[PDB]
Amino acid sequence: SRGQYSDENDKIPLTDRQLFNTSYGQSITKLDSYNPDTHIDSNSGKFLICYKCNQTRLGSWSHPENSRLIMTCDYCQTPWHLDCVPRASFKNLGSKWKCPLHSPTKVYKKINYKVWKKQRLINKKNQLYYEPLQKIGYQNNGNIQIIPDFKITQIDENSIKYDFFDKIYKSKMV
Amino acid sequence: DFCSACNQSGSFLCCDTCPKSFHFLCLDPPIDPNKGDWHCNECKFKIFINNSMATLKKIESNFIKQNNNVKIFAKLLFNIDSHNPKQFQLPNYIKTQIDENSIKYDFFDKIYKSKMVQKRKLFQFQ
Amino acid sequence: GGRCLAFHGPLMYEHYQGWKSSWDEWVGYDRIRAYNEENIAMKKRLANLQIPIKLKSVLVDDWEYVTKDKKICRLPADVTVEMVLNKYEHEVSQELESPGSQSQLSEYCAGLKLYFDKCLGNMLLYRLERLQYDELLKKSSKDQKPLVPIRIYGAIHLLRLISVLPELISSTTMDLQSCQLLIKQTEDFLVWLLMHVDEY
Repeated sequence: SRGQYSDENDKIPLTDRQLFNTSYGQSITKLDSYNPDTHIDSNSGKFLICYKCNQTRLGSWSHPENSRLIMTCDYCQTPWHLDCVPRASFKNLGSKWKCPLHSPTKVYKKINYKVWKKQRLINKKNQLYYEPLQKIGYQNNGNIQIIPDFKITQIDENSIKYDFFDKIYKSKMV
Repeated sequence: DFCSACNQSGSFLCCDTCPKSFHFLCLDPPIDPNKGDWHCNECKFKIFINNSMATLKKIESNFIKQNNNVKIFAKLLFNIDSHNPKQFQLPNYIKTQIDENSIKYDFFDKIYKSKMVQKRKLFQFQ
Repeated sequence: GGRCLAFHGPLMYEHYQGWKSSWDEWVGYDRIRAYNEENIAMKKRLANLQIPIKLKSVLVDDWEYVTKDKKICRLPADVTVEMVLNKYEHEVSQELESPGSQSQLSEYCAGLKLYFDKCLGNMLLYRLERLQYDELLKKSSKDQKPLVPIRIYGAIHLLRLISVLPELISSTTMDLQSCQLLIKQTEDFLVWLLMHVDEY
């Protein structure tokens, strides 16, 4: 709005309808009142199964305390309970709620240190250049994608498993 | 006249498309002359790809979906006909389904050989 | 994600955009973008590298020797590369290779076999050696069987083959660390053949 950086990490701002005059029970919060609509997705009408514990934990209206809060991931739409991952409430204002299962933007490997703030993706023009040649010992330092200048490779599950086993078979001696 | 694949003169041999001089007793393709027509491999890929079809599109891009047991060098296998052969020389300085099962079996065998080399190293360490 | 991702001509996809609901189709065929078919054909035409110096004497000795003898006089040669390639998985892979996967040796051996299966006719062919290969293909065509060179060719030309691969390695668009790994296992090969002088 004022000219700040806004990638896909940051969530869109909520409108005034969902934030001020969103009735009382709703109050832009599912921690209050029974909210069974958060456990049902409108895409298929099925039940949102959490990743850690395989229960939706909707509960019952006679026992509202047995209900467990769930949330939808903003990238892969993966359901997650609020008690499994350490988190108190929902994520509505600020960045998009990134579940702790994707690639982090910045990691730390103390040995001074390396940051590796990702590559934040390149559009589908000629700048995006692909070259799958080698599967073992590429040392491509990440920024990969899975298939069935900024150099990227068409890596698969087999190559990842091969270099993982190679590295932990060289590293188990130390 | 001459021979680009022989570095000599020899006899004279001509081609209908892209006429070049080569040895009559030694054909440019690996097929032995011991014919009705002769077509060179550079003449072949030219009349096949280099004329008007799939110039921008890489033919070798989808060549990996059916080829097995070679991964390190694959770009040089595509242009095996784009370069004419030559005689011996030396510089003076020196003077996927079945494929999925196949790679799964290869990884299984490599895991077992890793177990054997682990046994070998803990035997030789002690 | 993004703002332009469509298998057909893009219409700021994030279904045929800008059209009614009675035009959708979700059948499966080949997909090509082509930048909206060159922007509907410009709007209907505007509205109409070398080996190390360790054992380099072998090619010096064999360069003069192949002028009149060609290192072989028996067509059913008793020396085959199959056993010496099989012995790599039992002798050097179990000792020199770091504990893990032996893919970098076995897969390379299979690729070398595949390259040797069709490398004839284009390279490593002296003139009388070309005549010998011609007579081998002539005598092998009497039973309409494919020419398999694993039983009629020796391993002496394998050294010359690993001598002549690196300049055609860089002839194509290739990353440099792949060539570094290539020269690394070439160094491993010459390390293995440094003391095994009888077979070569």
